[PDB]
Amino acid sequence: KRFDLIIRSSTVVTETTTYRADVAIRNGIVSAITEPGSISSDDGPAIDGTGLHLFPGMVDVHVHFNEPGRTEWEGFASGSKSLAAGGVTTYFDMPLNSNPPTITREELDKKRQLANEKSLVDYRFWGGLVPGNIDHLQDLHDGGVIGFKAFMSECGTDDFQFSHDETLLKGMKKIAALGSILAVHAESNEMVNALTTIAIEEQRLTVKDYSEARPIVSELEAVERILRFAQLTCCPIHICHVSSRKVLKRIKQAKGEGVNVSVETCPHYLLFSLDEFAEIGYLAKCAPPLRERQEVEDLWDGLMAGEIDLISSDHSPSLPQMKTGKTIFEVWGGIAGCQNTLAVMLTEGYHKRKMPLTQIVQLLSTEPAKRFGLYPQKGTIQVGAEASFTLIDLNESYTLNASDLYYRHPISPYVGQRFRGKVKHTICQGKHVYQDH
Amino acid sequence: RFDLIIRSSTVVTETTTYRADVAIRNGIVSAITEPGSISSDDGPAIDGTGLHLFPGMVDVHVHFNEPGRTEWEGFASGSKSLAAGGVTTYFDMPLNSNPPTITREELDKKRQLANEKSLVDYRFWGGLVPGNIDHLQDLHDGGVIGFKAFMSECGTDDFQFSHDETLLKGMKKIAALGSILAVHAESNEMVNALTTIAIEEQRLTVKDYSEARPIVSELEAVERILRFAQLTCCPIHICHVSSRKVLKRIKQAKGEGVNVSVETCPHYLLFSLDEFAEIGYLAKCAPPLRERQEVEDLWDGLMAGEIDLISSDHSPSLPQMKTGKTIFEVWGGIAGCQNTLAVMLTEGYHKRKMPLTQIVQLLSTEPAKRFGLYPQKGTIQVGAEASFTLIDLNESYTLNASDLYYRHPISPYVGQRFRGKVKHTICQGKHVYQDH
Ligand SMILES: [Zn+2]
Ligand SMILES: [Zn+2]
Repeated sequence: KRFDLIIRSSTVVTETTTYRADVAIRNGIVSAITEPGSISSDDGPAIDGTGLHLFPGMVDVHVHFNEPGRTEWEGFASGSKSLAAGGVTTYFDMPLNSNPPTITREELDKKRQLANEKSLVDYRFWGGLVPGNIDHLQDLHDGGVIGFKAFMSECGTDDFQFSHDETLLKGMKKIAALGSILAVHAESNEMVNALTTIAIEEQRLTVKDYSEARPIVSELEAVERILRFAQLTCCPIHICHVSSRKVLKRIKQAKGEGVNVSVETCPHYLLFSLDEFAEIGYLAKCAPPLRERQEVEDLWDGLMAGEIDLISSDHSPSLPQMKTGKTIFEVWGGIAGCQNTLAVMLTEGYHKRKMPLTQIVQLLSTEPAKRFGLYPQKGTIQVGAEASFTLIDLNESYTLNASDLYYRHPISPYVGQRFRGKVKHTICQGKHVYQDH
Repeated sequence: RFDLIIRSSTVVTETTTYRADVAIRNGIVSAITEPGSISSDDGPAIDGTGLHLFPGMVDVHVHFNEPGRTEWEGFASGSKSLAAGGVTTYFDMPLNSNPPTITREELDKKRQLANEKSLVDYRFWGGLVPGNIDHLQDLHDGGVIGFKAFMSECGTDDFQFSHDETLLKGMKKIAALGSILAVHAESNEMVNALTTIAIEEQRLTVKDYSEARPIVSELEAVERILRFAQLTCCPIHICHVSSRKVLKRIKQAKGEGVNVSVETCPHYLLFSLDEFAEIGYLAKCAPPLRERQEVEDLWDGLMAGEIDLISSDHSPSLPQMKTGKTIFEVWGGIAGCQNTLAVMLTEGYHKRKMPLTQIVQLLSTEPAKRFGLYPQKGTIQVGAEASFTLIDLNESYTLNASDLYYRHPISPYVGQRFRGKVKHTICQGKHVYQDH
C-alpha cells in the first residue's frame, strides 16, 4: 500500500490527447502517472481498467437538486447518486426551486450542510440574483459561491423572481467588483408571455406552438440585451441553455468585439427535435423550447466549429404529477437528464457524428472547470490534480430504461433511447464512488 | 397663363443637375423647359440666375410644442423658420405638446391650429404611450404619417416611455394599419443608473453627461426594437442616431431583412465633445453629442449611404429653461430647423465634398419616400407639388440671433460660419419666403 488506489490498464483521455497509462492515487490527488504495468502489483488496491477509457470527472455547472424546500423533487442524495452513475464528479447546484432560494448567506449555509451530509460527489453552489438581494451578494461570495444566477424571464415557481433591467445592472456592477460571474436564463419576458397568451387564446396547443411562443428571436433579444449590459458593467457573463446556432453566432460576434461571455447548451437540444418533442410529449418540455430538426442539425455544426464553451444538463426534475396537466402550456417544464449527459454525447457525438473524445472532455469537464476557476485542480488527469475520474467502456450498447435511473423519480425523455458507451466506474476524490452492477 | 415661373436656375434633384426653367400652375409643376422657351409675359417670374433650385426639403422631426407649451416655439414661428431654411414640408412630433397627441380629439385640435399658423405644408406624428391602442386605428384614419414612442424616461412629464409590453402591443397594430413606428432609441435603465452615479461623484462635465447616456445605451435600445420589429413585422424608424457603431448595427439588420430606416441630425454631424463644452449648455441633446473621432466616423457612414434621411429634431425651450447648477439640471434640446440645409451645404458639400444630389436625397426625397409622399414631394418633375427652394451655394455668411425666425432666438448654431444661403422658398406654388 504505497498508493491508496491505482487505475490500471486504461487509456487516459484528456482535453487534448489520448494515451495508455497507469494512474496512482494518494490522498485524493493524482500522485503518479506511469507506463502500463510499471507499478508493482503489491503496491496498492487496483481497479482493472483493461479495455476501458479513463475520462476526467465530468463537471456539470447546471443542476437543480432542489434541497431544501423542494427536496422531494430530487435531493442531494439521489441527485449526486445519478451523477456518479453518469461519470460526473463535480456539480454546481443552482439557487432556485430550492425554497427559500439561495438568496442569502444563511440560506447557502443550510444547503451547504445538506450537501456535506448527503452528496456522493463534490459540489459547488450558484448564488441567486433577485430584485431584493443586492446587499447579500458580497456575503454570498464570501460564502464561496462559484457565481450568481438571475432570470431574465418568469420561470416555474414564483418565489424566485426574475430580474428586470435595473436589478441586472446593479447586480452586475457588484459582481464585477467581486471578481465573480453572472449566469442568465436568456429569454425575452414580454415576447414570451404575449406570444403564449395568443397561443392559448387560439387553441393552438401543439409542440410547435409552444416552441414558437418562446421563439429563437426571443433568445436573441435577451442575449443581445445582456451582452450590452455586460459591456457597460464589465461583468463576466454566462449564457445558459441556448437552443439555436443563430444565438451562438451573435455571441461569437460579441466575443470578437471583446465581451467576456461564455455559452452553454444542453444535450436535449442536441438529441431531440420538434419531431421527438411530439412523440415523447410532455417530458420533453423545456425552457427554451426544443426547436425543429434543421435547427438541431445547425447546433451541432456550431459545437463542432468551437462555438459552444461547455455542455451541462439543466437537470430540472419535478413531481411526476406536475408533468401531467391540461395541455403543453400547463405542464411544468424541465428535463431530468443529468445521469445521461455523457451517454448522449458519446452516442450522438462520438459514434454518430464523429466528434473527438478530446472535445467531449473539453465540453463536459475541462472548460466547465476553467470558466469557474477550478482548473487545473478539476477537469484534468495530471500529477497533483484531484483524483476524480470515470471509466467508460466506449462500445457497450444499452437501452436506457427507468430501472437504471437514480433520480428520485425515474422518468425521463431518454427512457427508451439506445446508447453506446457506458460508465462502469466513477472515482471522486480518491473514493470509489460508483461501480456498474 | 402660368401662375408662377422659376427662370434660369440650375435644377438639382436626388440624382441629377440641369439648366432649365420651371413652370407652375395651380400648385403643381406644369412644364419644365430649356432656358427662355417661355415668353416674359406668360406669368410672374422669379430670377434664379446664378442660383440652384432644390426640391423643398422635408423635415420629419420637429417639436413645435403647440398647444400647451406654445411659448417654447409654436406653429407660426416654426414654419417661418422652416421656410427660411428651405423647408416646405414638416412632420410635427406628438410630445412636448401638452397634453400630447394621444387621441384623435387631441389630434384635430392640433390640426386646425396649424391651419391658422403654418406657412408651409404639414403632417402629424401619432403618439404611442403605456396604454392607448384604443386610439391607434383612430389616429391612423385621422391621417397621421406614422407613430412615435419613447424608450427613455423623457418628454416632459406625461409623454411616458413605452415599455416592452406597450411596444409589442403597439407594433402589432401599427403593422396591421400598414403604417410605421419611430422610436427614441435610448436604454431606460442604463440611462438613469449612470446618471445617478455621475451626480453623486461630482462629475459634471459634458463628457460625463455624454458617458451618462452612452453609445452602448443606443445600441441596446436599437437592438431591442429591431427584434420587436422582426417578431411583429412592423416597419420601424430610428430617430437621431449619434454614432456609426449604431448605424453599423442597423446595416446588419437591414441585411437580415428588417424594415428599418435611420436618421441623424445636423448637430451630431457638426458638433463634437470639444465643441460641446465650448458652446456649453445650448448643445445639450438626447442622445448627447460624442467625441470628435465619433463625429468623423458618422460622416464616413453618411458618405457610405448608412443614413436614410436627415431631420433637425427641433427641440426648443425657454432661455431660463437652459439654466441649472449642472448639465443634468437642464432640460436638453437643440433648436436648429432653420439651419438644417445650411450646415449640410457647408459641412458636407463644401468641406467634405459630398455631392449636392445626395443632400437632396437625405433632406427631401427619402423623407418623402419613407412616409408615402413620393413623388408628390421630394421632386422636381411634371405633376409634382410646386415646392422648391432657391439657393446661392457659394454665398458665405455668419448666423446670429437676429436672423432666426424662432420664438426664441437662441441656438448653438449662432456664431457659426455657413456657406450656402436660401434666397427663396416656394411652397405649393405660393412664394412663401424671400431673403431681402
Ligand atoms: Zn435551469
Ligand atoms: Zn425629438
